[PDB]
Order: sequence, then structure tokens, then C-alpha cells
Amino acid sequence: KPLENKVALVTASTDGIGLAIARRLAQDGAHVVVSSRKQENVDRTVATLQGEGLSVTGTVCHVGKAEDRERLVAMAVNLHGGVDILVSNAAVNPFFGNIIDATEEVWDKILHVNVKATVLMTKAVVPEMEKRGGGSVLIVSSVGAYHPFPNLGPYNVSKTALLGLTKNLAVELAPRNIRVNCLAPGLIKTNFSQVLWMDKARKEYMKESLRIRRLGNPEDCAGIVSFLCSEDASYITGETVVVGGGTASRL
Amino acid sequence: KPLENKVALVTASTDGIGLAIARRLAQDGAHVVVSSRKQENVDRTVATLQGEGLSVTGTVCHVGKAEDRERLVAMAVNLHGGVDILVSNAAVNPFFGNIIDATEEVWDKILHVNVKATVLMTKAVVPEMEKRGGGSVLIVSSVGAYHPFPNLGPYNVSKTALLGLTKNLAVELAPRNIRVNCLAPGLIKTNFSQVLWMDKARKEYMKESLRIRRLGNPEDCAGIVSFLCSEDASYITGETVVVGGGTASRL
Amino acid sequence: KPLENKVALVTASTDGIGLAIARRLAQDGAHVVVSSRKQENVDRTVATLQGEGLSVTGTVCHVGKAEDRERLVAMAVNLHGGVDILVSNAAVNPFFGNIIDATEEVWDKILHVNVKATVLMTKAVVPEMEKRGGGSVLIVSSVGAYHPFPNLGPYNVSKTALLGLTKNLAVELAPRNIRVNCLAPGLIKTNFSQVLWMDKARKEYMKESLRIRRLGNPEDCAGIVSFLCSEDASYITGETVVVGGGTASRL
Amino acid sequence: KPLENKVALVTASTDGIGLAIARRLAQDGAHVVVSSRKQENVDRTVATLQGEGLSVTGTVCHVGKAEDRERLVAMAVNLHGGVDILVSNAAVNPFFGNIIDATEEVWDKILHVNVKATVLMTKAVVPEMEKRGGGSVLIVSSVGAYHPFPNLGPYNVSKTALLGLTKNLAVELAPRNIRVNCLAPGLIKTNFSQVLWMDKARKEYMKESLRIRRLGNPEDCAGIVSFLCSEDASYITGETVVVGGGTASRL
Ligand SMILES: NC(=O)c1ccc[n+]([C@@H]2O[C@H](COP(=O)([O-])OP(=O)(O)OC[C@H]3O[C@@H](n4cnc5c(N)ncnc54)[C@H](OP(=O)(O)O)[C@@H]3O)[C@@H](O)[C@H]2O)c1
Ligand SMILES: NC(=O)c1ccc[n+]([C@@H]2O[C@H](COP(=O)([O-])OP(=O)(O)OC[C@H]3O[C@@H](n4cnc5c(N)ncnc54)[C@H](OP(=O)(O)O)[C@@H]3O)[C@@H](O)[C@H]2O)c1
Ligand SMILES: NC(=O)c1ccc[n+]([C@@H]2O[C@H](COP(=O)([O-])OP(=O)(O)OC[C@H]3O[C@@H](n4cnc5c(N)ncnc54)[C@H](OP(=O)(O)O)[C@@H]3O)[C@@H](O)[C@H]2O)c1
Ligand SMILES: NC(=O)c1ccc[n+]([C@@H]2O[C@H](COP(=O)([O-])OP(=O)(O)OC[C@H]3O[C@@H](n4cnc5c(N)ncnc54)[C@H](OP(=O)(O)O)[C@@H]3O)[C@@H](O)[C@H]2O)c1
Repeated sequence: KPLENKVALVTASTDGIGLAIARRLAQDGAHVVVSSRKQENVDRTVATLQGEGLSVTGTVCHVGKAEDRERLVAMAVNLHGGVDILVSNAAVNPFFGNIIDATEEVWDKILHVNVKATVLMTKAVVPEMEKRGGGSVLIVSSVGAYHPFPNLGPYNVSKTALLGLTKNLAVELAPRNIRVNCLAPGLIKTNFSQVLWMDKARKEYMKESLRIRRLGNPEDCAGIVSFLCSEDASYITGETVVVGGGTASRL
Repeated sequence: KPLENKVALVTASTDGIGLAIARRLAQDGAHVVVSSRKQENVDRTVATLQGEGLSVTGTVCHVGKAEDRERLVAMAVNLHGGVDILVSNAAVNPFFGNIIDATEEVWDKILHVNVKATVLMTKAVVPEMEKRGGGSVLIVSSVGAYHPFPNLGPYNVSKTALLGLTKNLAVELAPRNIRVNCLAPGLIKTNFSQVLWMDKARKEYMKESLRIRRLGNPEDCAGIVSFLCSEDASYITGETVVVGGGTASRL
Repeated sequence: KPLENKVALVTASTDGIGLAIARRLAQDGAHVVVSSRKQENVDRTVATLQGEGLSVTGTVCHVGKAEDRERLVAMAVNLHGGVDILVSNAAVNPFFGNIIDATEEVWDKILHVNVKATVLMTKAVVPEMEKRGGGSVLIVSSVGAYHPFPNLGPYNVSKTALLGLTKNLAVELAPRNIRVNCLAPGLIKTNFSQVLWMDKARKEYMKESLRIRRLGNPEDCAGIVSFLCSEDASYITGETVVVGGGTASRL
Repeated sequence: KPLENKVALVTASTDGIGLAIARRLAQDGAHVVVSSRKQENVDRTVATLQGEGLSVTGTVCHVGKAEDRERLVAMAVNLHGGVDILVSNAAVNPFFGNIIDATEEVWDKILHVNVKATVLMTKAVVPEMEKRGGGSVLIVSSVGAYHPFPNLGPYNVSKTALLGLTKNLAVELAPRNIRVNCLAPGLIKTNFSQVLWMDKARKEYMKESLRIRRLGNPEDCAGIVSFLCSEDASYITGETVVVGGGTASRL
């Protein structure tokens, strides 16, 4: 079990990619603390994963709120004695249309949850990882960071920013033995992406436009994340891995 | 005169790269409106460029203020009858240290001026460009967007975000015949960059680390911006050009 | 005349992009030597350009032949006293199909003319540029280097190799004050690309698939090349500029 | 065992990164056929891995020879019934100096072993993978493809070409359900890379120069390759993963 005795936080982990990641980390031996905004979602997720015999607890954490971030870390520290792994997976996107039409308020919300919360969550775990001799951070971006989704401009820009955040954190935290990498999913079937593939007609347009044979599933993302969070990836930092089924990204 | 009869706004154009850009656009035939936060800097710059026989006026514009952005555009419309070119050059960096220590307030200032103000300035000019049958927008990022400068993390992240912003704007404004490109300077001698190349020992270390033969000067950036803002670049959009004297960037 | 008194070689310059580049360099003040494989194509091109008042002469040069390369440089040296600029534009593509079916002989032809000939042509001009205090090399690649064209695999791979060649030459020739940059055209209307945009149905499919408003013309490439070959671009080396009308390339 | 019952070929697998990959694939359940040019090296490697209880056989295969490539595939088919995985790891570099001084003979050798042999090896395995319903190909490039090593220009160019080859093969083989990915190692301690980390002066220098805390070991590359060759990576194709310990690569 590659993550035996490790303690992982996964934000936004009560559905979709975050849940698949949390499940896999726990299957690979970690103690996982799951979280999201709504208590009912946390409760259901914890119950499901505990029912699979996994070492999982959970609490509400809206990543945009400082007190919630601090309480999430405190929970891991108090139940398990520290934190080894952070998977930062939360995102918001309250906008669709031409980028130039997005309001200042839309930009503030997207930049706060998608970019600032990521770095502030990382700041919250770093001192705990230092106590453990190091750790791993994985940030969830998007292939739209490289090749933008039509009509998702502000979101896409926040995801490009995360590419840069990954690189800067990896350089700046290397002296602390903390690795920082990034997952850039393609079109993965989830509630957050659902509108893009709800109609069979829109789904088939997406597949032709993205040049993919199938849509991804949340579990298509879980293996690479578990691997990157493991000591077997000790010479991998500052790296983005695209999980996009062949859709274009970068050289 | 490749920009004869064109009207250009250059933000943050009372020193450094923005001044060199404003000078060159005007030498190339444009009517240029220069601006920055301080009236004395605007006055000095306008006097200098007028004294060189260039068609230049100026006003105060703090790009982070909606009223200032609107008034800048209105000034160009009222004097010259429209706007053809926007060069968005303003940036702030209130931070020098390890990225993990930057507070929410530091992130808010950097993201507001460096990212949000860029898009909101673009939104302010687009309707005027549409009336003219098209236009050119040039956003100033940094080679740090690709290869981060040490101690400059939050700033570097904002500059990466601008690579994304350029791409999204280029796609979305193409139907309106508005091109959007980006200049990514390397180590250029300006007041803003002084900490990096100040002392002889730090300068020699920067040249060896960056693998450059000389530091750049502001005028080294001006020609490409003028070219990109011209109709001779009509099939060039969505592009970032690095002006870095051979320092590393990307394939 | 930004290239007044400069001497330029443009390979493969009797049609298409090469011809547009040669015309523009000469319009901007350079003495240009054009060349290609067939004397008839050379004669037609020299007649046209001399008819426009331009300082152009020509010779046969198949870039894959060492003797031809040597004689081309010697011609420029004899006519004009040296060489300042090399634009390397030749390419071959004897293949249209799935990459897995191309034989060793197809690869040998493509790699020889598209890659080896480029570096060997550069080697031939370097000593002449040294005598002049420096010079400029521009290599013509393709947006297919980043996002491969369908059925053009072996060619696309050669074009990616040229990105690497540009970077390596720019680093290794900087001490000689020789800059090396690359032009990566998108879908430009030429004889070479005819099968891709020929019938109206395939043209509309290419414009949608590439996300462009129009196809490019050879002259759309000429301005950036002239600029990069000028002393106004003295702080630009190791850079690829895509001329693709907003088709996808890279951050 | 993520690769249980799978059959893998790893070229150039009797030392260094190739050996670590072969070892790990076999530890993860695969039947592996190792190979390289010299029978003594093959024998030694097979003996070592068999001694560890791994399902390994070997044969001589100079990847530049068609008959050797054909016979390697045939061996796996005759012993195991098919081929699921190809790891293409062979490389040559008979040159050290300025790229411009590399002769045609040098270029021919590098392009033949490093680029052509890779695609020809892939062609040899594709029909066998089709009989199995799909498969995985992993090409070994280098971080030098993005940021060239000094004095290794022709080699670096060949590695950049492999980034393009990976992308083109991934697109063109997707209809056959064959995934194609690439490993780009950084500074890994091996015989091949010895010149970059000779004595204590050049080792501590290149750590500061490349911005890494340690040199890599061949096993640092093995986990990602095994992962990418597994069905857990079924939504990952056309991807390059850098294993570079924080050395610069790309966004
Ligand atoms: N789906 C795709 O095609 C795809 C593609 C590219 C990128 N992504 C990225 O993948 C990540 C996960 O998205 P997903 O598609 O897997 O979403 P999903 O299935 O819709 O799940 C969203 C999860 O986020 C939680 N959440 C939302 N806002 C939160 C906040 N402020 N703080 C904490 N938790 C929050 C939700 O629970 P609560 O409602 O209880 O808060 C839920 O657990 C995001 O970074 C997204 O940008 C997804
Ligand atoms: N120098 C480098 O090595 C380097 C490298 C990469 C990128 N860049 C980029 O180049 C651009 C220009 O920087 P520089 O180095 O040329 O700077 P500089 O010489 O120090 O000049 C800064 C200019 O910006 C104005 N300014 C500052 N904040 C402003 C605001 N909020 N609104 C409007 N104007 C403002 C200043 O005038 P006031 O004080 O009157 O406002 C002044 O005209 C920036 O985007 C920077 O990030 C520079
Ligand atoms: N057209 C596009 O959409 C496009 C897109 C991406 C890249 N490009 C690149 O642009 C460059 C120019 O191509 P083009 O489309 O402009 O072609 P074009 O209009 O067909 O012109 C081809 C030119 O190359 C010459 N030529 C061919 N083989 C040669 C050789 N071995 N040695 C010397 N000259 C040779 C031809 O003259 P002779 O017959 O007399 O030899 C002719 O002058 C190439 O590098 C190409 O890969 C074009
Ligand atoms: N080490 C690094 O820092 C590093 C960095 C970037 C990339 N790489 C890449 O990693 C890969 C592995 O290199 P390495 O450093 O691990 O090498 P290594 O430890 O020196 O081993 C070289 C292996 O290749 C075999 N070989 C050489 N030429 C061959 C040929 N023509 N056909 C078949 N086998 C051949 C050798 O055995 P025989 O003598 O018996 O043929 C030996 O097994 C290469 O693609 C290399 O470019 C390594």
C-alpha cells in the first residue's frame, strides 16, 4: 500500500473527481479527510467510504473561508497527528459567455475560490508537512488552461494561473521537501461539466471538437494523483499531467 | 508610417517599457494618449514626447479604478474620434519573498491590477474598436510567466494568468476583427526591475543564470509592439512574443 | 529601409511564402539572392522582382546538395561581399497517409531536406556572418509542429524538430552575435498546401477545425520575418512566432 | 499486479533507465523481453532479473537494424503469444561540441537511432497490439528537448523531435486503441549522462545550474512508466511527463 500511514486532505471531495481521488488515496492506504460546503454531502460521502472499510472522516470546508481551511487542517492534526498530502480540487464557475462580458464580481469569485484559496490552503498545510519531513501537494487545473473551452473564459484564465502557481510553489517549497504537481483533466463526466454533454447532440459535438473517442470518468484521474502523492514520485515536482484522452494540450 | 491616423492608448506609459512603446507608436504615426497614476509623471512624459514632435496627449489613469479607465477611453474618443489600439502595460508588485507568505491582501492587489484591470480595460475599448472596423490589443506579461523569477511568485502567477487571458480574448474577439497578442519581456533595465540587476554581483549572477549576453533596454520591446499593432500583422493573433535576449521561455 | 545594405539568402524562394519573404526583404532595402531547384522558377522570380525595382538575383540551389549550398553562399559573397541574413524555407513532403505506414526512405528524405539541410545551410553562412559582426537566421517551421495536421505525420515531426533546432542554434550562436528565430505558419494558401483547402467543403472543414476566420496568404508571413531579421529585433533570439490567424498553437 | 499477464518489450534495457523500467514492469506483473546490442550485457541483465524472480527473457537487438527489430517482436510473440507494451528507450550521441560542427555523418547516426528507429520499432509492434485489442507505447525523450544541454545540440534536437513523434503517434494510433506517451528524464545518474556530473565541481555546479536538490536515479523514472503502460492510465495519451526533480521544463 503505497500511501500506508499517510494523512491526506482532499478539498471538494464529496462528488466527481475529488471523491474518486479521496477513495483511491484511502484504498492505497491513506487516512483521508474529505470535505465540501454542505454537511449532507460530507455526511453521505463519509458514510459511503467508511462502508467500504476505508479510513475516512470528514467535515464542512468552504475553501474560500479562512476559518474553514484552518479547521480542516486542525481536524487532520487532531485525529491523525499530522498532514502529509494535500489535494486541492475546489473550483467555481458562475459564468458562461464572452469573456469581455463577465462582471468584476464574477472575476472576484473565480479568482478567490480557484486561485487564492488554493495558495492559502497550501499555506495552511505547509507547517504540518514540515513536521513530517516533507509532503506532497496536487492542484487540479484543466486542459482549458492550455487550450481554452469556448465560453468559459474567466474559468479558463483561473486554470492557466494554476499552472503558474504549481511551478512557483514547486520551486519555493523544494527546500522544505514538499513536492507540488498539477492534474489537468480533459472532458470528464461530472455534474460540474454536465451542461457541456447533457444533450446527445452537444456531447457528440464536444467529442469531435476535442478529438476524443470517449468522455473521461472521475476514476480516470485517480491513479495519477495517487502516484504523484506517493514517495515513488519523489523526483517529480513542478509537473502538470493532462488526463484528457488525447485532446490537445502542449508539447 | 505604418500606424498613420491610428489612435492608441498605452497604460502605465510614463516610464520604462510603456514609455518606449508610446514613443515608438507615435514615431510610427499614431496619435497616442499616455497615462499613469501621478499627474507630474504624465505632464513630464507628455512634454518630452511633444517636444520630439510626436502627436501625444495624456491624462491620469489608475487602471484599477473603473472611473479612470472610462475617462481614458472617453478622452481618446473626444480628441480623436475613436480608439484603434490598446497596449495594456500596468502592473503592481507589493511583495518580495517566498510565495507561501503572501497574504490575501497581496494577492488581491496583484490580481486586481495585473489581471482584472487588463480585462476590464479591454472591455472599455472593445466597443470603440468595433465602431472602427477592428483593432489591436497588446498585453504586457513577462518571461516569468514561463520560468519564474526568484522571490516574485505572486507577480509571476499573475503574469502566467495573462498568457491565458491573451488566448481567450484572441478567440473571442476575432469575430469583431480585434487581434490580441502579448509581449513577454525578459530582464529589462527599468525602475520596476532594479532589485534584480542593481548591484554588480547580482547583475553578473542574473546574466549567468538567465544565460544572456546583455540586459535589455525598454526600446528593445518597442518594435515588436508597433509591428503587432499594425495591419501588417493582420494574421497574427493569440500570440505571445518573448523579448528576452535568449533567456529560456518555451518551445 | 530597415534592411538597407544588408545581404539576404532566402532558400526555396520562387513561390509561396519564400517568394513573399524575398520580396519583402528587398522592399525593405536588402540585396536578396533567391533560389530553388528549377532554373525556370528562378528565372521567372528574378524577372518579376527585378521588374518591381528590387535588388534581387538568383541561382539554382537544391538545399539537400552540399555543392549547391556552398555555391549559393559563394554567390552572395561574390556579388555583395558577405551575408547578413539567412531565411531557411525549404521543405519536402513526399507522403500523405498514416504515419505508421511511412517507410524508412520517406523519413530519410524528410529529415534530410527539412532538418539536416537547415543546419548545414546555417553552418555555411556562419563564417560569413562572423565577418560582418553578426547576423540573423530565420527557420520556417509550421504550426503543425505544435498541433499536427492530419495525414502529415512525418512532415509534422520534422517541423517539431525545427523548434528544437532553433533553440539550440540560438544558444550556441549567441557568442557570435548571430540571432536565430523561427516562423511557424498556420494554414497559408500555397501550392504546397493545396490539397488541404482545395475543394470548398474541405476548406470549410479546415476553417472550423482550426478555428480561423480566413486562410492566410504568403504576404501575411513577410512582415514578421523582415522585422526579426532587422537590428530592431536585436533582443529577440530563440523565438518562434506563429502566424496562424488564431489557430491553436501554445501558451 | 497492475500489469498481470501483459507482455512488454523494453529496448536498450541492460543498464540505466531502461533496466530500471524493465525491472519495474516485471515487478508489476509483466512478462518482459529485455535487449541491447551486446550479448554479454543481455545475459547479465536477464540473469539478474531472473534471479529476482521476475518473468524476464532477453535477446540482442540493435534498434537501428530492421532484422533485429523484427526478431525482437517475433521472440515475444513466440514465447508469450503477443505484445501489449513497447518502451522505446534506445539513444546514441556520438558528438560533443558546437552543433554547427556536427557533420552529416553525426546527424545521420543520431536521427537514425534516436528518431527513425523509434517509429520503425513502433510500426513493428502495432499489428501485434491490434490482435490484443490495443496496447501502450512509451518513448523516452529528455528534458533537453525543452531546455538543451550544452555541447549536446544534435542529441537535444533528436529529443525534441520525439515530443512531436509522440503527439503524432498518439493521434494516429488512437483508432487502434494504442496509447502513446513519453518520459522526459532530467539529470539522472547513468553511464550515458556521466559527462554532466563528472567530479565534485561539475556535480554541485549543475545542481545549482539546473535548480535541483539531488541527481535522479534510474528507479525515479520507473513508476511513472509502469503507471502509463497500465490500464489505470487508459485516459492518458499524447502526454510527456518530465522526471526532473524540479529542473525547468515547460508549463
Ligand atoms: N468535470 C470536468 O469535465 C472537469 C474538467 C476539468 C476540470 N475539472 C476540475 O476538477 C475539479 C473538480 O470538479 P468536478 O467536475 O469533479 O466537480 P463535481 O463532481 O461537480 O464536484 C464538485 C465538488 O466540489 C464541492 N465544492 C464546490 N464548491 C466548493 C467550495 N467552495 N469549497 C469546497 N467544496 C466545494 C462540491 O460539494 P459541495 O456542493 O458540498 O460544496 C463537490 O464535492 C475542479 O477543479 C474542476 O475545475 C473538472
Ligand atoms: N522591467 C522588467 O525586467 C520587466 C520584465 C518583464 C515584464 N515587465 C513588465 O513591463 C511592464 C512595464 O513595467 P516597467 O518595468 O517598464 O515599469 P517602470 O519603468 O517602473 O514604469 C512603471 C510605469 O507604470 C506606471 N504605473 C504604476 N502603477 C500604475 C497603475 N496602477 N496604473 C497606471 N499606471 C501605473 C508608472 O507611473 P505612475 O507612478 O505615475 O503610476 C510608470 O509609468 C509591466 O507590466 C511589467 O510587469 C517588466
Ligand atoms: N502552405 C502552408 O499552409 C504552410 C504551412 C506551414 C508551413 N509551411 C512552410 O512554408 C515553407 C514554404 O512552403 P510554401 O507552402 O510556401 O511552398 P510553395 O508555395 O509550394 O513553394 C515551394 C518553394 O520551394 C521550392 N523548393 C522545393 N523543394 C526545394 C528544395 N529541395 N531546395 C530548394 N527549393 C525547393 C520550390 O521551387 P522549386 O520547385 O523550383 O524547387 C518553391 O520555390 C515550407 O517550409 C513549408 O513547410 C507552409
Ligand atoms: N541519464 C540521463 O541523465 C538521461 C537524461 C535524459 C534522457 N535520458 C535518456 O534515457 C534513455 C536511457 O539512457 P541511459 O542514460 O539510461 O543509458 P545507459 O545507462 O548508459 O544505458 C544505455 C543502454 O542502451 C543500450 N544501447 C545503446 N545503444 C543501443 C542500440 N543502438 N540499440 C539497443 N540498445 C542500445 C546499452 O546496452 P548495449 O551497449 O549492450 O547496447 C545500455 O543498455 C536514453 O533515451 C537517454 O537519451 C537519460
